[PDB]
Amino acid sequence: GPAMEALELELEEVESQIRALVVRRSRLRERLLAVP
Amino acid sequence: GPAMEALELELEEVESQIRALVVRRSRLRERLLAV
Repeated sequence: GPAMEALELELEEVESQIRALVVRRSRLRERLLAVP
Repeated sequence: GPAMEALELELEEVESQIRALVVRRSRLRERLLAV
């Protein structure tokens, strides 16, 4: 129903935002290893 | 040096954001599994 659909959408959003932050974290860690 | 210090700060910021989003993910999953 509507309530489940709303929650499922919110879950998809949060998962996508986490994936993006994790890519950023990996990139920043790579950089950290590239400076003095 | 300063470049490492800057990257370490950004890494702290990103981690805090991830941790908060992971808690939300858990809460939402819980609700759906409570159906």
